Amino acid sequence: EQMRLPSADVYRFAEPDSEENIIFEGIPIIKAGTVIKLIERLTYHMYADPNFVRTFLTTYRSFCKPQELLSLIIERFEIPEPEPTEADRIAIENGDQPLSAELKRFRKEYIQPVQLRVLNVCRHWVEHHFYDFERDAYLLQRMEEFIGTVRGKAMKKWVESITKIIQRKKIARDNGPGHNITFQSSPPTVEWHISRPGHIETFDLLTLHPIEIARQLTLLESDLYRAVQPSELVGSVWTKEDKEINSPNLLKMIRHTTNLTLWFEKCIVETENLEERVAVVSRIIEILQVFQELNNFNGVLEVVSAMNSSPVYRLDHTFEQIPSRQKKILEEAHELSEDHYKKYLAKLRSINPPCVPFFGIYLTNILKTEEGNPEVLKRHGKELINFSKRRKVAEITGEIQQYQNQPYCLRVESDIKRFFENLNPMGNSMEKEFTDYLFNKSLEIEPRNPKPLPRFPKKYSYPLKSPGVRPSN
Ligand SMILES: Cc1c([C@@H](C)Nc2nc3c(c(=O)n2C2CC4(COC4)C2)CNCC3)cccc1C(F)(F)F
Repeated sequence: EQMRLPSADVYRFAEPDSEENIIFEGIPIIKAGTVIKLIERLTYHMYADPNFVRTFLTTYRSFCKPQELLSLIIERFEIPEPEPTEADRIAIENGDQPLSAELKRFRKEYIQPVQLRVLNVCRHWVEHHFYDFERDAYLLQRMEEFIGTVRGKAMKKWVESITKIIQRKKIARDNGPGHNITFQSSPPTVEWHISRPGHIETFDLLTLHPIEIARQLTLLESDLYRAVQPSELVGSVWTKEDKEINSPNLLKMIRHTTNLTLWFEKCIVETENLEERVAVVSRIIEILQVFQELNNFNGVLEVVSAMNSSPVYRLDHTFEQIPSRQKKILEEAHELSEDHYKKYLAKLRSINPPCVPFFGIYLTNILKTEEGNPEVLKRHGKELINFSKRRKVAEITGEIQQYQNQPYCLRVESDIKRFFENLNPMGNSMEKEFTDYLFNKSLEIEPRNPKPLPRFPKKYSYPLKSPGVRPSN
């Protein structure tokens, strides 16, 4: 009795499971499938599958376009009803209403179930991935068209649910971001050093207070971390040609990291006087120290990256003068990264909020997953989409997400914020050219051992003494 399901002449989502169309790894977990089998199982009539819905909608762009998805789920929804029996045909021939017994049960046990799973996909799509519709107005047109042409008593509650979500997201992106954290305790006083409040023209590494540099960079990096959406990381989309559209928050995070790291390097090697340069390196290790007190691991490893860089790491005469206890701070920070990040991961998972995780490790691990797993599995001459590959990426993005909920009890200083948002150490140079300049500047200020060490004039007119990293109170 196969003929209860609709035929392949009329419906593409009812062909049998085979080893040529679906591989699996309780609700079953799919390893690989054709897109039709993935859509079918996304909307399967016998059970709901919230883990697969979530993971599919996070990752589908690596195997299917949004417009193709919408077409496929609409096609999924439009199930053909079976032909009436000879007796039902006789009934309507006689002028009567037919009994319709199988038609009624097929509606109950197939059509309605599938259709409510399609509307659930729509709801999850608009609720958690509204960006696809912000990025494509015609996709939003199609969605609203499809949703307003869904008729029926059982469907209309969903149509409401979806329409109301679509209203909220349109209203929210019209309004923009707002202030949505009341401080749950009193934040500490903003710290100031040489630069006076408002006097932004004097803002620099040594002239702002090291505590406040570290706090304001932590607030900034916290917001950047929190703004990354999972799909920005799937498929390596931030390395592809449409990176600026598909990965905006991700690329903001990456470019911030690049600009802060290179700015630290620039501050160091452009201070040619040894003693001033020691005070600069020492101030950066103080900022590191405050990053670690805040559990901004992102900022700790940006300082580490700068201290391990080509231009900076070779500056033996500078590091000789750094106090032993600041050397120990810097050594411990480096040891976070050793052995595949062992101590980092242990500390991450044991602290209480708030923190900023190191973002670079997630990129590294996602790239390894992307490069170490095939896009397709071949079975019997057919290519199936490797869905396990996407699930493994989605699980890494879910680790990201678990820490995106950790606001700091720190007050924003708008001008210091803007100073760090507007860091541009490279200028109009390309990265490679800029880092070649940095390395050449390093060789100038501390030549390779056979050549002697010149002295260089001082460049800072204010005192080099730090105020330290203990706050007021
Ligand atoms: C501690 C320190 C650093 C840290 C960030 N780098 C560092 N530290 C350590 C290890 C290591 O391999 N590295 C560098 C060497 C590389 C490979 O080429 C760079 C990673 C190994 N285990 C013990 C700690 C940088 C500059 C000046 C110092 C200071 F002056 F304090 F000693």
